[PDB]
Amino acid sequence: FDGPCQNEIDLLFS
Amino acid sequence: LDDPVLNAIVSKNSPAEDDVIIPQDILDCVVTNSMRQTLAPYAVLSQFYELRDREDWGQALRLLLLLIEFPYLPKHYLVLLVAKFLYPIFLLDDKKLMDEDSVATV
Repeated sequence: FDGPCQNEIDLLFS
Repeated sequence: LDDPVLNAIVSKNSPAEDDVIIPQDILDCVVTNSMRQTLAPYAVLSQFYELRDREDWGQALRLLLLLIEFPYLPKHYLVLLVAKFLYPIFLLDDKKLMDEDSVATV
């Protein structure tokens, strides 16, 4: 789901 | 806050709203700008405001909770959303019926 998806991948990389 | 933000998020990618965007008289981008993804949490705050004006208490509360639960919004915006919005408007909320699930998650 839009917003969660994008930020959730972003933390995992970081 | 102000109106061009406001306008742009609520007019969506449809020609909705007659409210001209920015200090220009252009209707041109009032048929474009559907605040989504990255701007989605921001979009949902402006829309929660539209909902009070179009007298929804139910869908209004719901949008405000959605953002409070979101774990990628800051933690320091807790005491801020509840103090200004949920705390005065205690009555309107109180009227409404809340179950075991909604209470425990909040």
